[PDB]
Amino acid sequence: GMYLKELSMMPGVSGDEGKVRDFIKSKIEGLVDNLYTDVLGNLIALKRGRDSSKKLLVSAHMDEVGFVVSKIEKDGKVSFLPVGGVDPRILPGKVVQVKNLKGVIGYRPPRFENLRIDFGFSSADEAKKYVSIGDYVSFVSDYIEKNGRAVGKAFDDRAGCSVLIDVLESGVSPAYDTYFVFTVQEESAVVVEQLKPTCAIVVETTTAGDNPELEERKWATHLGDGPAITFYHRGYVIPKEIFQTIVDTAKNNDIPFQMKRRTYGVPAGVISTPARYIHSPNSIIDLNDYENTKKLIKVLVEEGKIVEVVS
Repeated sequence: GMYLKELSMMPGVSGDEGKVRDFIKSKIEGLVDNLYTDVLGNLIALKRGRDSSKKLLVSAHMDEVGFVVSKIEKDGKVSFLPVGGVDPRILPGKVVQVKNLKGVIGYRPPRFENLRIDFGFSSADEAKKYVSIGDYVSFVSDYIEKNGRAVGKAFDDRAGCSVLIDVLESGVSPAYDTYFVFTVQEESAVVVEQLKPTCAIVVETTTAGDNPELEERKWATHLGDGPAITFYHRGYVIPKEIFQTIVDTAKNNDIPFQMKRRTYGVPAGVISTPARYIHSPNSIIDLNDYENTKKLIKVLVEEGKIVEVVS
């Protein structure tokens, strides 16, 4: 079926994506022709196509924002440093976890040095039996799904990963050798140099409502309006040919889509599932949008027009 619930809830902070990688592997092993972990930790799955003369690369990121244990205090509390972009102002009272041990961020009895995680210890010695400097701390969150909307954490980009797994579970017959890549944060010139793709499709999640006080509820990427097709990304060379192929594929397959509105070295396209923040770490996705994203990726893969337009 779908594993968004497990993907979302599972811990996999940048630099510590092992459990997420192991999970994805267990779900796609018998669905792909080849599957391996490259030297940086990226999971590379191959689905050979009718034509092996060209390669399509489709990718999603496994990592999420989090923290790292920087110090264990003599009273059992732990200090931490951010891993990714985190506003310390909203952290007090947040539940987090370190190696399956739940804790809560609070002030020490707008900085990280002023925050402490309380797991319930009284001494540094007690804390050490469960915790250590360098361990990864992730947010704790539930995943609830009702009336077509789902709420949980790390939808950016665990929804993208889930989309790829679902395309594979649905049984896909690619036009060209297609690599499904699940990436990690490294310490991409590598993945492209090793696979030499003709072109790439990056599957992301784009989240609106970042700033509640100055949020844009009308001129933004919206829940329910379909996957967003990026026109300009600055990080990826998105030629007109690719942009238009994606749009035409959508229109000819009756797949709703919207333009991307935000407040590798090879030709690429970017497709995003819309998300909206509710109470960070959590955000919301619309399941119809998710399904349309999956539909669009599957058609792009089976037709191969996206590969043919740049070669």
